[PDB]
Amino acid sequence: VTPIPLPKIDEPEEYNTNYILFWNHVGLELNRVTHTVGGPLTGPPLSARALGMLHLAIHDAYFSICPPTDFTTFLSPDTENAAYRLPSPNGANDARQAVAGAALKMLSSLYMKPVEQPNPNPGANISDNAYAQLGLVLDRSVLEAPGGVDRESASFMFGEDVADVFFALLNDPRGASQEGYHPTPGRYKFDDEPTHPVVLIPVDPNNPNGPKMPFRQYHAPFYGKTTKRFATQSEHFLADPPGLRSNADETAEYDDAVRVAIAMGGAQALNSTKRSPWQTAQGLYWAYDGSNLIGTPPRFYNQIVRRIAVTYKKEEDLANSEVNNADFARLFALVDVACTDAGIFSWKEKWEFEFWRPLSGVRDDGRPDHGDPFWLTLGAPATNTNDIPFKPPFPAYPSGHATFGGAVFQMVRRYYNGRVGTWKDDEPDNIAIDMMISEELNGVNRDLRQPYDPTAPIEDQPGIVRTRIVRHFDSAWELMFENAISRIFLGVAWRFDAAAARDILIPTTTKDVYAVDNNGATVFQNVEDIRYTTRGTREDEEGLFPIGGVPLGIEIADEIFNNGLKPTPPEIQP
Ligand code: VO4
Repeated sequence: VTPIPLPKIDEPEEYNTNYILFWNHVGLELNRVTHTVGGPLTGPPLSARALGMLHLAIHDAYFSICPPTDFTTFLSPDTENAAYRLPSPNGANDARQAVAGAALKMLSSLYMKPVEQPNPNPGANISDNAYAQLGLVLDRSVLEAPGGVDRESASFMFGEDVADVFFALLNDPRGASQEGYHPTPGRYKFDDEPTHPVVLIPVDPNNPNGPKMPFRQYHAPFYGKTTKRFATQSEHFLADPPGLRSNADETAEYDDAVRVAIAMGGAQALNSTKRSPWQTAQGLYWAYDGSNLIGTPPRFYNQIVRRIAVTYKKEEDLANSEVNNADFARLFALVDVACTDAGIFSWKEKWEFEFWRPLSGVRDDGRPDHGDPFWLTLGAPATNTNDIPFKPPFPAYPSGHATFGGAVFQMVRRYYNGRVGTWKDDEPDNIAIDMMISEELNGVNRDLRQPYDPTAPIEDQPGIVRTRIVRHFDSAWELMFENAISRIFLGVAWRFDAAAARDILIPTTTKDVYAVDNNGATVFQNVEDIRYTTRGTREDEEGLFPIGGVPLGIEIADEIFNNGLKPTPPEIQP
């Protein structure tokens, strides 16, 4: 089959001389390729789960052979419960081959055709071409692996065993099932996107030019409540969103939220849009909304973490350093597990409340002086395609991006505290990075004038090229903040989907109403002053709970970290 020409990644090629980074890279390649061909594990929550599984297998394969001192493996060889019993090396002492076996096994089990019956129903929707393209990636990775891959080594085979255990334990074949789900229309209720109410999909994935059929997609409505958590030691909840349940009386907040939504997230040319060109850039920068050759958010977070990892490594040698190998193996397991669980809980809460997206909220508001029945958002960028901006096929509260970011960056903060600088775990850090480029704005990717051609490199395809923007950030606190507000700029998130409006916006004399500048644009607090303290109530539970994605993510990362990356007790699994 003709291999898809993938655009070059903006990252020093030296990174991939390290085998932990290399295998992470392979996972990221599969992420973007599966989103280009429509293969398995697409979408935000499941793509995160795949990386968590990959790094958990790598983590245990490496630390079994090269025992850690300050912590232990995720699973142990002395577990009485077979499902949680980690294989023993028994002579295997080649960590490089152990990691290779684990990585190759896990990725193969995850992305290759589920010949073992699972092909029916679950996988019965992915074309053979999709599997073919994914296989190419895996195949050449074996050939590109630093130091080579010796499939005959005992160490390699051991790694495979490790992967088998994690796969059988954590894989959720029916994770993205939507069978039986249907929206419950009403005020504040999620329903089909007015801009993309239905889509025509081919009856046969293997014949994309043959007959189509109307399809209404709902992204993983049961995943969050039914799936097996990775390392969380409890269930996490958020305050009821403004307008619902115990907070149904929070009308001033909601009304002002509608106001901020129109001004900050509308289409570029609308007269009501007050968002600045720089804010528009911040919005697209963090997108990674499952586009061709780009993938989902977890991919970008890992790209950023890769830079942080190399920028703050203890030893200069990327290739031959056990200090670096252990550091990277540990960091990525923590980060990707935090990301996986953040995906589980953001999705659990998303479908729990089924809060509508700003587009529907503004349009269907119903009040002549509040809504705009013809409003349009900047929307999720339809990169490397000729389709128009959409909005993620799932509820708004909390923001998936915000939760993912909260988890990933709080983990990075907990991990590097006292090493890169010193800070209170709930206050701004100094983990700066520069030369950070998003593939949404890299001077290569673009908005095509015609349908994407997978046999030609993106550069040879007519379209409007995305401006290349090279960024520098002063801290993971900033990354966390900007990743969250980018969704407000795209018009896909309400302000409270990110965090409590009181913690991120500039207040006025009127309660629940926030400051705007001379030209109407919403004013945000300085990153250094932001503290996620404001909590709210839940109708179904006593106590105060976090508001928005960022606080939820922070909470998840702290818990996992504080427990040293320990499996979720099976007793508390769904
Ligand atoms: O994925 V989002 O909920 O941030 O649109």
